[PDB]
Amino acid sequence: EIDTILSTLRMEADPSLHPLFEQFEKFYEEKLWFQLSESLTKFFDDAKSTPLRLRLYDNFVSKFYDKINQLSVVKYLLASLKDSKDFDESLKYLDDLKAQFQELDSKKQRNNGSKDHGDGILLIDSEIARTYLLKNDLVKARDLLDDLEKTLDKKDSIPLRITNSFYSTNSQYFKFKNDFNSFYYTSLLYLSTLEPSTSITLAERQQLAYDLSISALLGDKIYNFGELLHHPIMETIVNDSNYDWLFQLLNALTVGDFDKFDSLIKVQISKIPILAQHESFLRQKICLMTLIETVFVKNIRMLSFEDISKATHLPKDNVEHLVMRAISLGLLKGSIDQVNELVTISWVQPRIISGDQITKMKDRLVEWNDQVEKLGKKMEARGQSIWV
Amino acid sequence: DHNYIENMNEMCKKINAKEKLIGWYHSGPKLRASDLKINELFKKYTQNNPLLLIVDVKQQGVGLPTDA
Repeated sequence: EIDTILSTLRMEADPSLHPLFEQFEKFYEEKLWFQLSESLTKFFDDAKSTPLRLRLYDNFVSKFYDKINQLSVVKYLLASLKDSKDFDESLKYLDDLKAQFQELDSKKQRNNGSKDHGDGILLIDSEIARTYLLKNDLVKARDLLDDLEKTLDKKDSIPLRITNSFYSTNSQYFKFKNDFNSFYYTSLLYLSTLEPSTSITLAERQQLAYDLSISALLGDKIYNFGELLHHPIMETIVNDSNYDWLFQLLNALTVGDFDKFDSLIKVQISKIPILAQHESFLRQKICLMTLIETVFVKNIRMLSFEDISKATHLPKDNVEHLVMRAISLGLLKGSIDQVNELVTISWVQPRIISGDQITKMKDRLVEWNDQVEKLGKKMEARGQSIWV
Repeated sequence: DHNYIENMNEMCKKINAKEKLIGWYHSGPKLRASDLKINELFKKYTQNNPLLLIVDVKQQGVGLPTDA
């Protein structure tokens, strides 16, 4: 009796988790499928404590893949296989269920009940790729994710859960490959799409904030840090002093204080080996940010090469390499006149601004208020004889 | 015609994929009874809250011929 067999599934269960079993019973009795989904869905959530859930799934819920949301059913294989260190077993169940949906879809049509089976399929494939990243085998990770990405971006309407899985994996992949740019972007998307039904560890969120900070520090094309310093995840790691130097570092960086940063790196540069490598980057990136700011504040935007040299403490030959590279990343637009050694700087990129940097804007705007004060108030007097 | 929709849509997606189907519009200067009924239909082909705006084609009034 899969009812009573189910009751020896209940023998090893914490009886505190038992009261749902009766539900299952009557539900297996009444076969109100939505109610079952509720029941063994939340149950199963808490029965993550129980490997039993496998056979639970593997018995009648295996019978029951016909019933409920495919996101519902697939969540089960997810949390079930989560612990599993047998990867071929995971992939096994995965392509198994897949084949079952190839059947269901083969029979059924769009408005006829097979529409978002595609969704379950996609989600599956996502976690499959995850399994590979766990399996290493890192290439089929890549091609599976990439093949998935098209199918995604053509579908306009898809549940969020899938998307959180997709960026969830891509994050990991780039994290192995150590492409920092791509990692960073994928991350921020992942976070933005994160949902309450996804409960993730505070230790995790701390970590993710850390690796994200590093990425943006070592990222070639990442020059805007306002995203993270104001991003709600940084509030998790903010208070730990073991990391306080880190905010000293980014905070120092977006306000582009050359010397102070240059002090900061001296300590931690010995500490974190990943920082030991890529010191070159950090240096370039500083020179840039410094440049950007010294332009951004300046009333009329032009520079000699000397000015940049002293501001960035860069000998002036490179100064034109520094400017040209500042443009090719999109940070600046403008031109260089060597003959006179000027830099015109058409315009400078809008970038999220912290507190202190605002104040100067307040200033310049007070000036450009005053000029108008005097001009307008000065033009009635003259030509007072002409008004209407 | 939903077949006209799901036939055209993906024929847009082949062009600029980043423009996603949102909602519909009727240029009729004021609402109709079935409006609230059919928006419920468009909830099939989009995700969040299908947006219905009304373009004023007569222009005879003042500006903002749209209303969202």
